[PDB]
Amino acid sequence: MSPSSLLGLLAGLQVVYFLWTKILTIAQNLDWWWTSLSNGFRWMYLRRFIIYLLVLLLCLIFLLVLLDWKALGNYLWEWALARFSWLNLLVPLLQWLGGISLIAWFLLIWMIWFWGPALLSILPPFIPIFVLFFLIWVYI
Amino acid sequence: MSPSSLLGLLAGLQVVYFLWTKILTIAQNLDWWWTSLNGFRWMYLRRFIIYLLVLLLCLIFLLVLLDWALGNYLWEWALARFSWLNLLVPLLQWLGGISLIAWFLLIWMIWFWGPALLSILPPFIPIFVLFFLIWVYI
Repeated sequence: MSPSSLLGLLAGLQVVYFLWTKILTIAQNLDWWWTSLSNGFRWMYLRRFIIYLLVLLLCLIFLLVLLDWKALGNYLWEWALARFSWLNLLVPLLQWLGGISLIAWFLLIWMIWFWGPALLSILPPFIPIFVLFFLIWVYI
Repeated sequence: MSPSSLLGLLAGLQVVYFLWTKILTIAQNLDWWWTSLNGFRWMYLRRFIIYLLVLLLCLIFLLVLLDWALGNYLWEWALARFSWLNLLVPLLQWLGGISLIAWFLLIWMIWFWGPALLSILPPFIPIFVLFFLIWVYI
């Protein structure tokens, strides 16, 4: 048997472990990089494997999201029967998120970016302001 | 609106607090996750990634509610890709038959041994592969 079967199987395996060690080395760096921003080795593999699962899921999801845009709104309209008071507040926002949309993409994303550090710093005083806003929403 | 509904709302106020702190707990879990397996600048971004994972996770859980139909619907469209996979699902079903408890047995032993085996595995692969190849050389 061996000459055909071995030749075909070894060629396929050879590529696969080369890609797998490439995939591992992609992940090895990636995983480091994320933590770098800041049973353990079995966890380091398992964490990566979980990351590969997230990547797998994200590939499927990324494809699914592309392919609807290429059904979400209609499923969101079933949720709109539950949501409808909060969805009436979303209807004006969907007038800004379409309306100002091109302008807001450039302008707002930069303005808010340094506002992102401002949000982190403001968040703690904003929690009492959000409680005040909630008391106003209960009042009127 | 009754005082008993207010006592339930107060448990909801610990749910608010529990939600905020739940974000930070995820980070804490991860921190040993890495260490087993200025700081705003990194910490902040890392909690955003947690947010994205939480959202994603919720979307995945919601897809499981749509399912438990969705699985079959996609799995049918995937047949458009399946060459081997049609034959391979039954093969995985050979272990599938070793089902209710015995899947869990397989998983549990695979973890429990698995680290030791994974060290052993490159040492073991030469003799292991040699043995199967010898059974084909026979």
